[PDB]
Amino acid sequence: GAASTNQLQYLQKVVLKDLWKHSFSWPFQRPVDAVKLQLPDYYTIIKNPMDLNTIKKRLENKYYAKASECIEDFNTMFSNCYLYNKPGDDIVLMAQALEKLFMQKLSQMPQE
Ligand SMILES: CCOc1cc(C(=O)N2CCC(N3CCN(C)CC3)CC2)ccc1Nc1ncc2c(n1)N(C1CCCC1)c1ccccc1C(=O)N2C
Ligand SMILES: CCOc1cc(C(=O)N2CCC(N3CCN(C)CC3)CC2)ccc1Nc1ncc2c(n1)N(C1CCCC1)c1ccccc1C(=O)N2C
Repeated sequence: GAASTNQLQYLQKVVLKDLWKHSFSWPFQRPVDAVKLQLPDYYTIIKNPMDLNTIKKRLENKYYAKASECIEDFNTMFSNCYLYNKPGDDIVLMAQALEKLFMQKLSQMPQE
């Protein structure tokens, strides 16, 4: 699928890179460390943990056949943050800014 491969390349080379270099992205660059953060319930409440490194590795290993599968993982990462945390939390403020950037860059993904 040439079109799907081109869209996945855009997600890897543009969207992922733009989120990664954003100054708020660091908490999302590795899976949540429930021990370090003292969150003994995180991996019970969050049923599909997700982070930018997991997405990066999936792109690198050709894990996705379609762009929608990769977009789903970005959406899960943000959704998880909002499910576990509370309005007004530092991480929720960071996530909202990152998600705005995500939507902007995603809207420029080639459509055909
Ligand atoms: C592997 C390292 O990991 C962490 C380290 C540190 C840390 O002290 N360093 C790191 C940043 C350093 N600077 C800051 C930027 N500077 C411009 C350059 C260098 C200085 C000190 C803090 C949190 C970490 N890890 C985490 N990973 C997921 C989450 C997460 N923290 N946050 C916090 C991130 C900050 C707001 C809250 C959560 C906390 C509680 C519950 C959930 C979540 C949550 O949802 N996420 C996604
Ligand atoms: C912030 C802007 O907002 C969007 C706008 C437009 C748009 O109108 N055009 C038409 C005009 C195009 N220009 C404008 C400048 N110029 C002068 C030349 C013409 C730009 C694109 C499309 C998607 C948007 N924003 C979005 N935000 C989250 C999602 C999202 N689209 N997609 C789509 C983006 C990639 C494929 C699907 C979703 C769609 C349905 C269900 C879920 C999701 C989903 O998961 N996400 C995360």
